[PDB]
Amino acid sequence: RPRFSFSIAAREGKARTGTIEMKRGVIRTPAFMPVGTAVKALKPETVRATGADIILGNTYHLMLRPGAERIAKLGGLHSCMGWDRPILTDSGGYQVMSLSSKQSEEGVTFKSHLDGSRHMLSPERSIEIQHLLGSDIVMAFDESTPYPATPSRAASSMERSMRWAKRSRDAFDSRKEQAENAALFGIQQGSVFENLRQQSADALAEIGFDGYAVGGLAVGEGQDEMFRVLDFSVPMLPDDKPHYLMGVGKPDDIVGAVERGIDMFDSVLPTRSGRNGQAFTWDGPINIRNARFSEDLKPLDSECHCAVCQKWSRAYIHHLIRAGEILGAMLMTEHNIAFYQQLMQKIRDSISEGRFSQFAQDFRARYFA
Amino acid sequence: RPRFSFSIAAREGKARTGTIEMKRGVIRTPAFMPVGTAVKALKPETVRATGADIILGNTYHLMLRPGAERIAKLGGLHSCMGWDRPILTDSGGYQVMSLSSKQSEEGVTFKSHLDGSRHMLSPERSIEIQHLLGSDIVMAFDESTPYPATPSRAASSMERSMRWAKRSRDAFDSRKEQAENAALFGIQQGSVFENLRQQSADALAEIGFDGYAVGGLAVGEGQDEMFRVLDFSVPMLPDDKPHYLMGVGKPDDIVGAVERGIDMFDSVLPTRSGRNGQAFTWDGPINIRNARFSEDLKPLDSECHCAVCQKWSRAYIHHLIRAGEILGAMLMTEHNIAFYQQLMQKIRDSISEGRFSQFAQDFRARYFA
Ligand SMILES: [Cl-]
Ligand SMILES: [Cl-]
Ligand SMILES: [Zn+2]
Ligand SMILES: [Zn+2]
Ligand SMILES: [Zn+2]
Ligand SMILES: [Zn+2]
Repeated sequence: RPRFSFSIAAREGKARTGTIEMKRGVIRTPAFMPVGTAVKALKPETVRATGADIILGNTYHLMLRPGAERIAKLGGLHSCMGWDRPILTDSGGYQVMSLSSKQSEEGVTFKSHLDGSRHMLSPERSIEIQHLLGSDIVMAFDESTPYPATPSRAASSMERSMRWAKRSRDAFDSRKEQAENAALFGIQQGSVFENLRQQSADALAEIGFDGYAVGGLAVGEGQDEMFRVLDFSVPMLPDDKPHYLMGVGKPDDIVGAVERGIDMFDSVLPTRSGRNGQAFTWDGPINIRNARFSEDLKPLDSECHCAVCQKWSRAYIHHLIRAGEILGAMLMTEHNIAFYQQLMQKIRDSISEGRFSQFAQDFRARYFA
Repeated sequence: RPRFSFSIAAREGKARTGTIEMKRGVIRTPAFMPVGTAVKALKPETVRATGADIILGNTYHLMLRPGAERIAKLGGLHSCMGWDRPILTDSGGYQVMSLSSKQSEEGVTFKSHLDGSRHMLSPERSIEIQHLLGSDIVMAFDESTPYPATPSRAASSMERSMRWAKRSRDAFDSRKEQAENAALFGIQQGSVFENLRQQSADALAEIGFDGYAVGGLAVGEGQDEMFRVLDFSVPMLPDDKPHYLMGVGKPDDIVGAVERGIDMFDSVLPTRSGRNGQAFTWDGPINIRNARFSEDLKPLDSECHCAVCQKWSRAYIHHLIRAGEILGAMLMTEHNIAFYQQLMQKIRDSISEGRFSQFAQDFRARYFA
């Protein structure tokens, strides 16, 4: 396979389906990428069985423990965790802002939320860390914008983000092994402001990336506003490269983003929700802890094809979750991730067959009944 | 298969190897029975893959939640948890003593360590609960003796235990479905006193059971004393029925019990140890959390055949355990249980080949090097 080749097989309105080929394998788009770090209750083989083509690794988590350099010594992340397919790594930027406890044009210095140890993160160091991890898709390091943001603050952060995007680009290109085997995604900023989004997009396309993420959404703006920003934002990005909506999200959010031209997704919802007792179903999410499931012999969802729905009842999982049993988290998570892959499969199939619009309508009618 | 048939294929000194046939399957003895309730981090298929022929279910845990009657309504325990092979259930007696917060000749009343709810447990009710669970091997309800115990207190508890053994026997026989499809084990008491152990054994054999457990050990007496009590105690039990040492134990303990004629074992060590970072190896247990394993690329054990040792390094598991990741507990537990099954297999093989004594010596030399 090549380093990176995105091919679009079918379109419907703004929606696209197709594939990304990478040395470690093929990714079907639109794609959901389970978070491979951050609950972590599945073996890689199990993650693959749900249908995942690629997983996401959190750079921030890994640079703290066991450490980027240690992971390289051990043979890199794929080898360490036993996942041999592509891995996309975030830049570490977001988590440094939210999970960590000083910013500059150079980058960011911070203390670990764990032992209070000090670290720097710059475009160059983030890119180097992702290299040491062995990541297949590398995210440019950027500066996040809080919602809500003033036009001035959004402009400045977006502008710094474009400068850092160029630094990320160059750092990645100067490392031969990384440039030849990995891909680099740029990230569009601009908050909710159309003009900033346009300048960001023009700047990113000028630099040139393998893929373009839409950053700054899913940060408390609401679905209406998110969709409104996607409406004008995605068409600004190059049409022939993948579009990646970071941190999204709920099933209905995913369906709408695809309708607006997004090809790639990640979210902690399926794994996080798993531990808290929330199972996704075609009839909407349920909380298995609810007393109404104590003697319910049906699977989590009536149509789901996952191994959990073939073998165990709501009644049993209700018990496992309420009793704090680890198996409970294992099964809720396997089912949730499987449900998400089945969602993406129905999206890809429906686009391929030119009936995605009808699928989106039928999906919502039932899901929100 | 029959209700219950214990057959001895080979002997070496006091050690025996052979099989128990039951309707739900065959059990190879000497046998280790993983605890299927109580960390609970494995799917049944995974437990079976480690080589387990039978698992143990904790009656006390299950009567509290989700409740014996609810389990029956749901289709019984095998169906609920997805394990279709034999299940042995304890009587609930021990846990009521230790985990719960009033005793009589009738039984015991107690309040749940959870919501402080009230419950009674008698020989009859314990037997009924195990029936409602659907258990294949049912333990008689008895009264535990604390270590250390006076001869008088040991005598009285043992005597009550024999009266309760007869009540357990009758309760079990009066339920047609249970008597025809399940087996009943009696439990020898007497503390460390030879004469009491003899009266207990005579009393149990007079009543008549499918198997005989040696109770009252592994309760703080030490290995020397335990072995000393097994020395005179096991030969008192009928030779043609299985001998079950409850709550044992460490690998070296198991090897010595078998040399003294025990056929069956259960212990929380492999599962409990798993969560705390202790892995069993042929060179002794290790604590994977230790800093010395942070960059150790070898499997948990160099010879182990389990899926964990085929796929993951100490270095990675060290990270999972230290980071509180659920996968860490899953892998340590799968390996520990697998190691225990490999131990029993080498015991059965060595007895079959008349070289168990040599195996016991070689095992200890290396394990305690
Ligand atoms: Cl990790
Ligand atoms: Cl359970
Ligand atoms: Zn981790
Ligand atoms: Zn499912
Ligand atoms: Zn339970
Ligand atoms: Zn192993």
